[PDB]
Amino acid sequence: QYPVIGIDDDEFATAKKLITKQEVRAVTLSKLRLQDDLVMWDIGAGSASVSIEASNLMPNGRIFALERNPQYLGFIRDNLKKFVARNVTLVEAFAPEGLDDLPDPDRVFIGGSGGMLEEIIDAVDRRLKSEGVIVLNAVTLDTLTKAVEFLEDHGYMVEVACVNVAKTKEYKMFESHNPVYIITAWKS
Amino acid sequence: YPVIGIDDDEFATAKKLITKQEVRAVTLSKLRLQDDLVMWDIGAGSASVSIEASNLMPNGRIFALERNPQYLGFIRDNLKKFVARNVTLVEAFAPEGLDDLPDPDRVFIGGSGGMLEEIIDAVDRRLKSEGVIVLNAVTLDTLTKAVEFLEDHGYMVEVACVNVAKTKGLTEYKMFESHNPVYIITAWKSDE
Amino acid sequence: QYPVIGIDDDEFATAKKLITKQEVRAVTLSKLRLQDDLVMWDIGAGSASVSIEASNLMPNGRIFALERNPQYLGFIRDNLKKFVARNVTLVEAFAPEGLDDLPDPDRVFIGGSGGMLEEIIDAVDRRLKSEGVIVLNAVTLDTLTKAVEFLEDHGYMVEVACVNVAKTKGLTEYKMFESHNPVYIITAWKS
Amino acid sequence: YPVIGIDDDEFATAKKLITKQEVRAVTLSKLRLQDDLVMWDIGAGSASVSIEASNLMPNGRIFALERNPQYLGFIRDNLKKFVARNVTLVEAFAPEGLDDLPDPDRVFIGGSGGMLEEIIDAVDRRLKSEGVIVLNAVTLDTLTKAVEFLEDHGYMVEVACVNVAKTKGLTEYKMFESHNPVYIITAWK
Ligand SMILES: [Cl-]
Ligand SMILES: [Cl-]
Ligand SMILES: [Cl-]
Ligand SMILES: [Cl-]
Repeated sequence: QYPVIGIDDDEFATAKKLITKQEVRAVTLSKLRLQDDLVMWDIGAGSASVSIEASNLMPNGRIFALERNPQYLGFIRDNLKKFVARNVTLVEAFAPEGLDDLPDPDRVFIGGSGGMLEEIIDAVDRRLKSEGVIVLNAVTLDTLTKAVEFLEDHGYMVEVACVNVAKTKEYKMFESHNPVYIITAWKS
Repeated sequence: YPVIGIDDDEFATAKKLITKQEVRAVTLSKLRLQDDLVMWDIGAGSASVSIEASNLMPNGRIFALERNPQYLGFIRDNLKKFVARNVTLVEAFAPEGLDDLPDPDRVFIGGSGGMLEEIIDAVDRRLKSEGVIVLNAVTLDTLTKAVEFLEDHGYMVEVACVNVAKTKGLTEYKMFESHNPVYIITAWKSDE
Repeated sequence: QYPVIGIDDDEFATAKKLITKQEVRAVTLSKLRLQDDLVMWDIGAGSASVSIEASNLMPNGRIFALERNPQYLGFIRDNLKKFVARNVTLVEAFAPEGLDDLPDPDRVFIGGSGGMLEEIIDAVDRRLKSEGVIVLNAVTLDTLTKAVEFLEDHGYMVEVACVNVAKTKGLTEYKMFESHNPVYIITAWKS
Repeated sequence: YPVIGIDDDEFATAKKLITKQEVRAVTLSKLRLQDDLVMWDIGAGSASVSIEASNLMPNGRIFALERNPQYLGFIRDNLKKFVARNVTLVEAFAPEGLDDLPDPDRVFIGGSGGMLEEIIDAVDRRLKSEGVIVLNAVTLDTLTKAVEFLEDHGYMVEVACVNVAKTKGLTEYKMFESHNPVYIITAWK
């Protein structure tokens, strides 16, 4: 038995710095404005933690987890079978390659672009359904800069939320995670 | 409306009362919700936590306790608007009014009304096996005493300080505006 | 009767949202790598709180505070008199106009651009002394973006520090932390 | 070396010990320093706060208390490196060793070493009129207790939680890396 959202980060097969951590994952899910029956793309899925929890939010939605890295693909395989996330389909693809075969998306999360950010945004803009939402998480200045630029260029309203989290595990010292910029884009 | 992430301005609320959207999502995460559970929301305010919790537990039962008459009207209006039928609004000044409720799997404490120790004691007696208590604190006194009382009762306690800054406007002047920090306190028994 | 740095925000003649607030002001001064005998420009001075505290840190240094808003020039004239900042010269100008007549700077603080950010950065770059340091404070994404771009274009090493401050007033424990908006302090220098 | 804002890597220090430069600047700011004052730095660590405070008060008098042998090593190395002649290193564990110091105008508590309550009480009996106490706290326990004990003694307390995240100098991959939060607690009568 796992919670609907808020699965502990340690339960995912992952690498250091790869996982969308629990708290930011929850905010990311929230920004995606999910409802049942939608199609969602998770570009650069990593460990697929965002996909897995989104699948719990949309039991009859369809989630397409895209990842090109062989090590990460192994993580995802192990996770999808641990968490019984049957409405998630793993797709081996270097986005924007592999998107043409996917059904039109209501929701797109961009966890990793692999140097292809502008190309992914353009490809997604052409495919995104009416009332669609794009969410990206960014930890670097260049990705933050360029994502805001490219989304605004396509006429998206854009919100940027910078989320800082510090936690005590005794002696309770607050340890900070690095900041995550959750960028949310839609048509008004 | 989405399952979670309903815009703050869609709720009938007062200034400084609502559990704002980002922090709400983290709070629900920390609550470790699954369907069919019983949840108490003590000091419900606008009941935004109760309402999104109810979306995550369609077959669960949520009990939202609120003492303030102005906030009761907000709740009534919100429950109807968002169709949160599995939330029962309970008019009470907790720990009063907890007795008629079923034992909780999950308790969120959003407001104590000067009754923090008494609420934690009452909740601790009732809390089911593998239960989780979450509290959102914005003052240092609440943060200090909540950690102190929960640790007295043998709970494992995590504190997560969540700082959110967001842009708005439309373009050009995309300035980050900070929310005030919120301390999300999660307590559970390491035993169970 | 006033400290070297950490002068209360209230003691400056100022407008709402104008002042570089105390904590951020302190970090800004720290990033400015101040030592005595230097020339500093403070572009878009506001109330000149940055110029004033820098003046305490460099008593034998020379500071030029540029501002053209007539109201703010009043604030600066008041504040320079109140705090006895004699080594600060008020310059009535909207940068990059009014920079030509100034001595070559070792340090430049850009507190306000008036939409002339690129032109200000270009002007400053041509003039900045060896081992010089530029500091800017950005609150918008657009300023953050363009500043980093324009400074990297001119070949500077650029550090961005995002500073978040949340404070209790006065009851302290019975009293919510109130957050200031984040400030991006951008520090630029040649390696 | 600058008057304030000396790069953290220039001090002899250990992991997690130094008052990092941004927070150090805010701390000096909160200390309300002016020349000719007497300051105590209790649990001085690497003495980075005392050193930069020395620059702010050349004719002031700073007493840096430390008795961890490794940290005393760092301090001696640092004072020699930065020319901070108005800093006296005092080998002691507060509140003992405070009786040998002159009455302070300013007190920074950087490390209490389990003696927080006793330190605040001893400081309170000695602090000069218009004096300022500053403490940097990173645990909830220290935050809680400092605030309680300072208000117990009739101080007006400000707590400023400072979060700093920063990139590096290189253009390639500018990721914001967070320092842990620091609660800078300022107290005055
Ligand atoms: Cl992940
Ligand atoms: Cl609410
Ligand atoms: Cl100013
Ligand atoms: Cl130090």
